[PDB]
Amino acid sequence: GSHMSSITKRLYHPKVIEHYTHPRNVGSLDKKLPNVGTGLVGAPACGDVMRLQIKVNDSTGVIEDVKFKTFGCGSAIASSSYMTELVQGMTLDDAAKIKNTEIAKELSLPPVKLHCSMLAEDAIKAAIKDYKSKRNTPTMLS
Amino acid sequence: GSHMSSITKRLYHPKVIEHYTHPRNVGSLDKKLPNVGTGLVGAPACGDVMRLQIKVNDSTGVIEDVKFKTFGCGSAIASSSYMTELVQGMTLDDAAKIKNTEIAKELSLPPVKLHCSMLAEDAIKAAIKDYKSKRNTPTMLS
Amino acid sequence: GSHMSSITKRLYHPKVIEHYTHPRNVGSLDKKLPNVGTGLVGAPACGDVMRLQIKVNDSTGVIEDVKFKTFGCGSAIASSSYMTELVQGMTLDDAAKIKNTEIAKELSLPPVKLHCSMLAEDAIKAAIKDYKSKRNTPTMLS
Amino acid sequence: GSHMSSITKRLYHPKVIEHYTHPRNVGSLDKKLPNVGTGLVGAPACGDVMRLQIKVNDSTGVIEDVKFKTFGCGSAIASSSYMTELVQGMTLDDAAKIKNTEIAKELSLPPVKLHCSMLAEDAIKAAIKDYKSKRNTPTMLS
Amino acid sequence: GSHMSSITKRLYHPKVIEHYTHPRNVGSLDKKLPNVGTGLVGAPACGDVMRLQIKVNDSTGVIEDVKFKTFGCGSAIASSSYMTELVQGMTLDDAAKIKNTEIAKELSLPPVKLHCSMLAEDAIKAAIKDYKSKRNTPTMLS
Amino acid sequence: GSHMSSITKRLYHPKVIEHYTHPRNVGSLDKKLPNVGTGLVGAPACGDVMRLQIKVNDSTGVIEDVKFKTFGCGSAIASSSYMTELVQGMTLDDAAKIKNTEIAKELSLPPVKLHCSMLAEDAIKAAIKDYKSKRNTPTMLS
Amino acid sequence: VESSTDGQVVPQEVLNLPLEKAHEEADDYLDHLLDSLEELSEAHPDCIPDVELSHGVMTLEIPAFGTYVINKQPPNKQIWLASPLSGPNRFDLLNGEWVSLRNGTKLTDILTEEVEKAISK
Amino acid sequence: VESSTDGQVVPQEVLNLPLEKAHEEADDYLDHLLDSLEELSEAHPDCIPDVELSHGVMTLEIPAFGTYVINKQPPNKQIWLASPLSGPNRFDLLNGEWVSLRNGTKLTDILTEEVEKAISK
Amino acid sequence: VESSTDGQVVPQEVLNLPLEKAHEEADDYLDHLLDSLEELSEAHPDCIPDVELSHGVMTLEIPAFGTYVINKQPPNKQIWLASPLSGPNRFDLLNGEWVSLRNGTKLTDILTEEVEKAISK
Amino acid sequence: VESSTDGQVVPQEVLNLPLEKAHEEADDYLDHLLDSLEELSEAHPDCIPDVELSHGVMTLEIPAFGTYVINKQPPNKQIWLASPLSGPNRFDLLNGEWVSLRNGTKLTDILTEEVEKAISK
Amino acid sequence: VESSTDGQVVPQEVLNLPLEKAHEEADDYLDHLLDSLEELSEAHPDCIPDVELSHGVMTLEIPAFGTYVINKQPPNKQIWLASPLSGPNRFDLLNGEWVSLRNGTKLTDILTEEVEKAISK
Amino acid sequence: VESSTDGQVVPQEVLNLPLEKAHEEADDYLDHLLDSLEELSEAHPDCIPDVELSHGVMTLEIPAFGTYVINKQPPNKQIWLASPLSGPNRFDLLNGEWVSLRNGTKLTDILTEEVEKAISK
Repeated sequence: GSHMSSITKRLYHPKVIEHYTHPRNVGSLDKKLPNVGTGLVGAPACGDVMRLQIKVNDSTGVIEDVKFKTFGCGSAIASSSYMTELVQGMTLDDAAKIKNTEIAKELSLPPVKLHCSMLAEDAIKAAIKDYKSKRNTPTMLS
Repeated sequence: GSHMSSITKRLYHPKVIEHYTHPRNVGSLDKKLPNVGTGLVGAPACGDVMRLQIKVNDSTGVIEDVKFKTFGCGSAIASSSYMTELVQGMTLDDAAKIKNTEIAKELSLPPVKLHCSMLAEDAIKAAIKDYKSKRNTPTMLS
Repeated sequence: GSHMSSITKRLYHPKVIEHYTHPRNVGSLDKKLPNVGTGLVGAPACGDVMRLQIKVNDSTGVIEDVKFKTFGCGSAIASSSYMTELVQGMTLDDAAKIKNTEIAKELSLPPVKLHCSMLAEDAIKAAIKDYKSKRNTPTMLS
Repeated sequence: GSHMSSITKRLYHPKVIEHYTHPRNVGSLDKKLPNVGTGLVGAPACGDVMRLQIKVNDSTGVIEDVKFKTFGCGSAIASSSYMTELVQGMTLDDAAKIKNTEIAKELSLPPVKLHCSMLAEDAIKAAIKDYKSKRNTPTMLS
Repeated sequence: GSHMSSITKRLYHPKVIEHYTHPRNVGSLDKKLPNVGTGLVGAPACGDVMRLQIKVNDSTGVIEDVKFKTFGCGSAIASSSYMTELVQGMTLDDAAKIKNTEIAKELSLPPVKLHCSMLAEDAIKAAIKDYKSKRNTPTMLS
Repeated sequence: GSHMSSITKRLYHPKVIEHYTHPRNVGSLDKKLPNVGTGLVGAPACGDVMRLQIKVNDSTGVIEDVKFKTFGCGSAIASSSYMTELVQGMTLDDAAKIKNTEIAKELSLPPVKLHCSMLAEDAIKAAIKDYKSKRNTPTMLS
Repeated sequence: VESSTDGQVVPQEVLNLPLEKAHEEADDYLDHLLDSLEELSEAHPDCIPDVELSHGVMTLEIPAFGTYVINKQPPNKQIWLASPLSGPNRFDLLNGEWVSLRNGTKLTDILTEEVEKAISK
Repeated sequence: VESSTDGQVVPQEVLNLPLEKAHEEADDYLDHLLDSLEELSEAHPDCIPDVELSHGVMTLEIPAFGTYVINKQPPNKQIWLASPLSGPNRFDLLNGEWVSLRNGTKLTDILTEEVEKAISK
Repeated sequence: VESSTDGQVVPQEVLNLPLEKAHEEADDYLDHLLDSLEELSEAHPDCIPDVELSHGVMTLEIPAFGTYVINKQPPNKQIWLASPLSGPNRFDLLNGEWVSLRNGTKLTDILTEEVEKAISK
Repeated sequence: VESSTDGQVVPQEVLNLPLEKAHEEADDYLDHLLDSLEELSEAHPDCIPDVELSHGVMTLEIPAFGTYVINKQPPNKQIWLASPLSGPNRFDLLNGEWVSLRNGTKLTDILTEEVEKAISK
Repeated sequence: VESSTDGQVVPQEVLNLPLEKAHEEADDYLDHLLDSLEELSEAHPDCIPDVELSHGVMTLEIPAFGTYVINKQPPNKQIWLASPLSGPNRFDLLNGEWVSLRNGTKLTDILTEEVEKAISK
Repeated sequence: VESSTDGQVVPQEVLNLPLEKAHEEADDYLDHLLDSLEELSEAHPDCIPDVELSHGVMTLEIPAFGTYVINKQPPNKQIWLASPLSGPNRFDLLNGEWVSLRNGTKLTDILTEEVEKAISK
């Protein structure tokens, strides 16, 4: 991808960071209040917190919806978008074995070395693990 | 494996650290002033700090003397002592060669799965490499 | 096998230092104040000369700087540029084992020992051997 | 085997030894006078003593000059002489090869074994090791 | 290995020959006056001395009696004792059983090396060789 | 090793250079008057020139006569002489066409070089190749 | 008991402390090599064919700016880096990284360089 | 920090949070077994007299009590367990670690428990 | 100075100046290594309760710290030391004694440390 | 110039005198062939994804111009070049380069025509 | 000019500059060794009675001091050249030449030496 | 002083004390025979022009009276002997050197005498 956009234009204006968060000012700022209990991953030293939240139809095993949070680089937004599209309409099988290559490929030809480029891989992995736990099956998880 | 004797032994009453501070405790304590610029390593996650200062005859490449600082556990002092005794009168290469099972053998019976019992390997490697670097050869550091 | 770009246009870039000076030619020119003191190579059969001046941390081993003088083909200048870039910010060992089919590939084609286009291999090797004397070891020099 | 030739007479009484030292006899004689901190070897039973003083260019590792003292056997005078001629203008490495060959040939009628007649084996080993110490690369000495 | 004891006990206080000799020190004492010849070996560098005196029944080639002197290490007294006991009543050449090998084990546990505080090896070899000379057999002596 | 003389004594007086130059110096001399267009060679900064002039019986390529000029070392004359003897009365191919070895043996102890004291290989190659081109056979030449 | 041998033991603060980068003695390098192999192939402007590994053999593919193979050579003169233009140069392990007995030190720097000279032009 | 994959790349604070170990490259099994083996080696001062590594083949001397030897079988289900303690078992991967095909549980768990059950009394 | 040669020849001193350790060339080293271990151990059966030395393999049973085993590595980088300390360490000659292809450490000296640390604790 | 005659020794001439050059046979001819091949290759009309000379067997994947494959024939007119546009030929020395005994021309020349036409259009 | 670089090009000022001793591979070393042998042969009416080059053998004969003849030595290190006085020491590549893994001693020079000591005494 | 098995301990007077002829093994004897040949070879004007030690075949050359070679006999009365005068003989042991069953025969003395007669006359 020549342009994800990497820069992210127009009227963002510094990444999707600002656009998402908010609340402005308010002097009571902090992440609150609902959460669905799905996977969350974030490094404060890397400045990006990613959260993929799946919904899963138990009966067909199909990922009904999956929506994302992207923080950090604006390059990452496009990867997150495209992955969630693919994953929806696709079974649990697809939503597992999470790449790795997928994140790398979207941005450019895969470098085969990605240090804190995206935590998106981790976010979704946490999410499906959580799903398996709650429905009871930690032996398919291990 | 037998008692060295271990931690809070003897007549200190608790370990090396308390006895030789100056100032105790005091929660504002500082270590000053001369240092020799040799290796420094410390993991406060594992609660230990070690500083080995070698003195080296650069003619024969033999350790004239080596003294230690041990912060960690009272049992750890015994390992630092035994090594410094051994290492003196032997070559720079000989001074190292510490790892896992050896550190464990010194401290009692090895589990050989140990996680950060001691820093001594990092400390000594640093000290001998530092000497060679000051000598103006950096080929043996790498 | 792509443009440098150094298509010998307009007359600005062939050949860098020579073009800057002021006076030209003048057939009694000497390069001064700057001197070599490290790698020197030149083949005045085709009128190409290269002079690399390295600076090397004694303790770190890291190549702080290298400067390339090229009095040769316009295409050749790029080969030097890319190599000096690469070597800087990377250790001593990077400088070491430089062939001779890195620089040649960079110009366009890999053949070893180009006739009047690659003096850059010879230059770097000379410079680092010179440094080995100043390192104060003759063991690895031979 | 061939003649040096050495008269080994008269009033010495035995061999070269008297000419070098000076004061003669005197039964209170001392080892004197120039020294450069290089090797000294002597066996008390074979009556031989050798002192090789090297001068070494530290910019190439080349033996500039080497002068000798020989006390003892007539063959040993030739051993010192021929090796010292050869070694100059040649590196450290060359000196060690030349001395080893020189000891085995000089005694003549090769019985394989070591000899005390020429002390040159011990004397060069001391010199090259001493050189490394002063050159400050003791790690590669050992 | 076990306690003789090497030092002091049982009321020697040094060695086992000093406790019968008298004259002490005296710095003018010697081995005098009748002797059986046999193996004798004095090490002045290691400072230990051992003297095995065999008596031999000529007809059957059997050791009637064998006594020892041990000077030096306290550990060596035990090796000498046990060997001299054993070899009596057995054919001498077969009986001795010594390369090295066995002497080292007796001392404490073998270093699998010649200790240099054991001279019993040179002593026994000499002794059995001496017996063959007197018995007038040169065929199996060499 | 032999002397032809290789100093080419006497009243020449320095080598075969002054023998044919004659006139001395003169700094205006030229090779005159006729020429046959055969091989000529000369290597400046070796201080030698050789010109072999062949006559060839056009049947099987037998050399009817060949006379030479040698300028250079006295030793150098010997290759031109000896080679011209061989090729006369026989075909060129079976008495020529040897490079390094022919030159090496003839000068004295083999250098294992054909450069540049004796030019004789290059001199013959030029002459016989030129001949062959005119002959109109050049598909077994090149 | 604790966690977990051999790399694992460190506090994870060892990425600025001096420790062995990784020894072999026959297992580590082949895995490391594979990771490196994939990495070098990709991100070039010119076409790079797919690297194919057939067991006991390995081809590294680079664009038509020259290409070398990486193979093991049996005991003595191990792991020849047969370059078509420069010939083979042999390396015997010497300091936890393969060091040529015909040159300076470290194998990895050669691979890095020649590949990035190709990515460039 | 950058390079290569996968353990090396992480920022070292996503460790606690779910990650994938990965084969890296498939030698993997030997390394994991070695880790387990080291735990077994010591923590008993009265048992486990010798652990032998004889390159590819692997002997583990264990004192009076049923003795088992485990080593890597050449690919055909690549672990063999020799045991007159509960008889043979065979293992295949089910989630990137070996799971018993006749107990339904990883090999490492059996070893840990069985050796340390002795250390107890 | 005469016989046996090159050792056991003296003009009333064994040495007075250093002498580089020779090869001579395969067997000598194996004898030296085995000797070093045994020498260090001696007068104590606590450190190592028993040793068995077969032809071509050395076992040292210790249940008091685990076990390292010594065996000969196949041609090139000869001698193999397997130690649970850092895993197997491979050595090649570089000074007329076997020097580690990790940092450069003689095996002889590693044996020094490990045996006497056992006698200690 | 001292060593090594005569391809590394010059008194500044012999590059203007007629004397035979090259030949090893095996290494020198291939090396020269490669130099010529790569030099000719530049400014190709369509990208060349690779040329690999693996071990005296060469695959040259060129979708731009001729798809000749050069290999080494076993003893009997050693070397093989097959040119897909004028067929197979085999070459043996006659002038100090491999020369066709089916034409009377060198393999070096075949590369010249077919490659350099590609640069044109 | 062109070809073949750096010994064949004519500026004649690129030959006094430092450059690696060989670039391919074990051939150059052997050539240098033979070259020394030819050089050595003259100036002896006896002390060299012929040098013979045979497949997998080199004979330098010296009957005026006795001699040994060398042959290939199996992998690990190849070919000892160290004369009786210090016993056999095998030789391995270390940087552009075969250097014994003890000292700076190189094999070609040891043969050079023994022959010119003969002229001496 | 310390080291080694046996009689290698030098108190500076072990050279006048009796000690066993070999401590390792059969090779010692062979080394002595070779050593003697090296000493003998100098001081022959044409009597010995050749001595090459091959791979267990040793040639002694006397062109002026004829000669024979000595070699190892396959297992069963190991080491061959040759003479034209007294015919061939073979060996066993009686000191670990060789036997003297018929009739006082040692290849060290046989060679010694015959070569040194040449130095004489």
